[PDB]
Amino acid sequence: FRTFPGIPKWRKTHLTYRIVNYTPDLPKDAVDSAVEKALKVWEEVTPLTFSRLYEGEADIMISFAVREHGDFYPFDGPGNVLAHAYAPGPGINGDAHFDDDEQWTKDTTGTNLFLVAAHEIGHSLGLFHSANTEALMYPLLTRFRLSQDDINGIQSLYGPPP
Ligand SMILES: [Ca+2]
Ligand SMILES: [Ca+2]
Ligand SMILES: [Ca+2]
Ligand SMILES: [Zn+2]
Ligand SMILES: [Zn+2]
Repeated sequence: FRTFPGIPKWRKTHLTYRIVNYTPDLPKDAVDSAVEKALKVWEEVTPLTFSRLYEGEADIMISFAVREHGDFYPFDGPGNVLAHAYAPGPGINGDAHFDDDEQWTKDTTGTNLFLVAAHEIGHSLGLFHSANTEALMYPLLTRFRLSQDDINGIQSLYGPPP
């Protein structure tokens, strides 16, 4: 596993998230479900806990965007970059943006929202890319399981569950 330079990590255990907008590709409940599941992946193996906001600034602001979207890193159309997320910290830090030029799906027929959200939330929590090909944090459904490498890395930052 890898962390970010200077090892930025959240200094508190309870983090908020907010789903700022919704893709046309999926029912809203499928977006909410995929996000909740993605957060749970990491909650299960650390002392981190999460709660959702519907107004104000949550630590992890989640949104869908296309091309230029209010930051220095425009998305690139279909394929290639699927989403991006910022390392822990204030403001834009922690936030996760999903390219709506992808076709987000609940299954594997398009780009699976849950898998990509789980990987991006890893970044939001302070893990950079792993060298292990089976890790969620490697740049790349019934068989999904967080790898030990991912657990080792997230626990290196936040410890194991109490
Ligand atoms: Ca933030
Ligand atoms: Ca793209
Ligand atoms: Ca789309
Ligand atoms: Zn962005
Ligand atoms: Zn990544």
